[PDB]
Amino acid sequence: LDVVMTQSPLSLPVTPGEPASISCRSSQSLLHSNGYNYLDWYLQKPGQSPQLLIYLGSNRASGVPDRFSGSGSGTDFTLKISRVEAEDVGVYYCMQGTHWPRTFGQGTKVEIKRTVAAPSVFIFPPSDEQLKSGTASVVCLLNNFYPREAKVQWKVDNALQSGNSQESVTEQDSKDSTYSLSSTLTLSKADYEKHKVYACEVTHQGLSSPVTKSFNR
Amino acid sequence: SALRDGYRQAGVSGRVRSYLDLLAGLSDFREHFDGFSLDLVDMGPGEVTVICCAGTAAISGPHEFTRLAGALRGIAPVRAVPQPGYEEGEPLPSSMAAVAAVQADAVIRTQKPFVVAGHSAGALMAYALATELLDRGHPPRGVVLIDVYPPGHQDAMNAWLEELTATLFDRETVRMDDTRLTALGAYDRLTGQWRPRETGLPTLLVSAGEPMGPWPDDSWKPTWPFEHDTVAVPGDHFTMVQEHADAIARHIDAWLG
Amino acid sequence: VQLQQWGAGLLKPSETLSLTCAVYGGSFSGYYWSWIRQPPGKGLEWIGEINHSGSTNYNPSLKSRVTISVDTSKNQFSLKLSSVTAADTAVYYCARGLGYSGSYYAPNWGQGTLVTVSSASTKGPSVFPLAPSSTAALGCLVKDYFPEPVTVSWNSGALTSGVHTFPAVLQSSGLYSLSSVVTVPSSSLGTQTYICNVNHKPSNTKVDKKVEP
Ligand SMILES: [Cl-]
Repeated sequence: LDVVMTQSPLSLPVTPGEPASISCRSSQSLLHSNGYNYLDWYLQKPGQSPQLLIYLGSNRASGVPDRFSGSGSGTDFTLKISRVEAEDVGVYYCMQGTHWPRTFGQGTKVEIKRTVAAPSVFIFPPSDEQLKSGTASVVCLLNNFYPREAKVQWKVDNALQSGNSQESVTEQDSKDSTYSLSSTLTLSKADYEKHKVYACEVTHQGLSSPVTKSFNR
Repeated sequence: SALRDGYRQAGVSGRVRSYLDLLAGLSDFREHFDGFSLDLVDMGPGEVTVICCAGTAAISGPHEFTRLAGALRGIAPVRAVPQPGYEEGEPLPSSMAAVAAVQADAVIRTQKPFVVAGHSAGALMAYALATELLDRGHPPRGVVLIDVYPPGHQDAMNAWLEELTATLFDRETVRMDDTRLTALGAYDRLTGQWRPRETGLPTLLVSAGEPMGPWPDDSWKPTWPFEHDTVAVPGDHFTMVQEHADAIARHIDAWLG
Repeated sequence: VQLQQWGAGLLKPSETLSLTCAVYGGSFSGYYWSWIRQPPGKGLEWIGEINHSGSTNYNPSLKSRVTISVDTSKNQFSLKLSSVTAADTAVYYCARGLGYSGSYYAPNWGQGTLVTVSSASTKGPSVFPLAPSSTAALGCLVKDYFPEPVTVSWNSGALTSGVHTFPAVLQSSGLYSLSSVVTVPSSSLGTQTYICNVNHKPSNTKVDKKVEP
């Protein structure tokens, strides 16, 4: 029967320069006759493959800065970063090596609690080339903001839209800790040319009042 | 010293294989033999002598059998074959043939029946010595191979090089000086190239009961390609012959009658 | 010291997945070599591993359909997974010696190939400009491709500052869309060409689109 690795907390927001600790508890002991614990920690930074940070419970892989260190034995283990930096955003996994199959914890995501930054907003009409297709994509861009919570609302000739937009959010940047977001309003051409004013309204914590960008045609 | 420190660092950084290659490379700047001679060291009642071939690890030598000689008192006298080159001044052998020759010489010039014994890579040296002795007309009554991993059957040992290397520094009974460390490199290359020949000699495999590291199944155990009996003793790769030397002595007694 | 990974990214159900990893920089003979997978949005599942002699350890949940092979002659090892279904859609990574000792100098994992299982056939993307209006933002809209992934760069990689390439969205049509945006000085919109380079390996297509006012 396979080892089950439980990670806690599954989501961990830390103000930079504070410390942070991630715990993992196995369902069988990762301690071996010979004394070692076969527990690894991996960091998957945004857009990258997992990379080894801690091996054999407490040893640091090459190139791993000394703010990282692990501890534990047997059934529970913790990873600790002393002075959390922007570069440390990502998902941390533990994995056990004493048994086969190798098994992973669920992963815990570390978000850097930075200062509030309001989004810059930009709106883009569909291109004439796309209209030849029968479809209009209208795109609203929220750039470099914090925190992640943000509501984007489409208004076509002042009719609020719903169910015809999809958003996408970057991961937290690794240098300045912000997010960016796109919202896309997809219309048929016929419906696009049936109206005049296209607006997206953005409500964020860094905006004293909601911000509207809009265009005509 | 520098070599010893590099060996330590090789173990914690996962680079033992390439450090062993460096030690082998250095050892090619010592002098070698292929009229050199050596002498067994006596370690008691018994009809058949148990002759021990020193291991080839950097801490190896006649002293590593002290506890099994003691446990064999009343069962068999115990003599020990040193591996030439682990003591300062001694040349290194140009081949497995070169060391079996001078070792076979010393056994024949001082024996009266006997068996040949070895631990780990020592086991491979012991079987080469017995092969050479049977070829020369003075064959032992048998061979006892204690945790032998013949070439091609060492996947476990390679995956545990960090565990084993750190364990060798805990149990450093003679300090690993430069003469020892290069000899380790030179013998490690020789036994890697060597291949046992079938001999028909009665063979006892003494396997450890405990792995030195994680492993998914039983395939971590010692292996031997020719027919043999197998017995297990408590302990791991290291303790089986020291803290548990008495368990092995009893199996050797039973196997001798 | 380095791992390179390749293999087909789209396959119909019941077919056989086939991936290969090449190890560059020696040290092939001392370690077991692993395959791992990560379905979209989820965690990591260990598949199995092989050493140079061809000895093999498998994950019991996959042992019936999995085969890992090694070619020591090329320092390459391969993964095949048969009778494939939608639950096999994932990113697949290769790696060295997961969970063993000796890993201080472990190489980075392969960059991972996304494998999608579906009966829908490949479609290359349409690329439309997000024109700068009247610090300025401009971008490319990469519309209606299948499967993932497309990659985007700007000016052949010579422009990385300010670039945001969003995660693709799956639309109701079954096709994917994403956008890549960059903020640039509003004064440069005359004196600087901006071209977005879209690569869609699954359809063997690359598109370059010049974005201008
Ligand atoms: Cl280093």
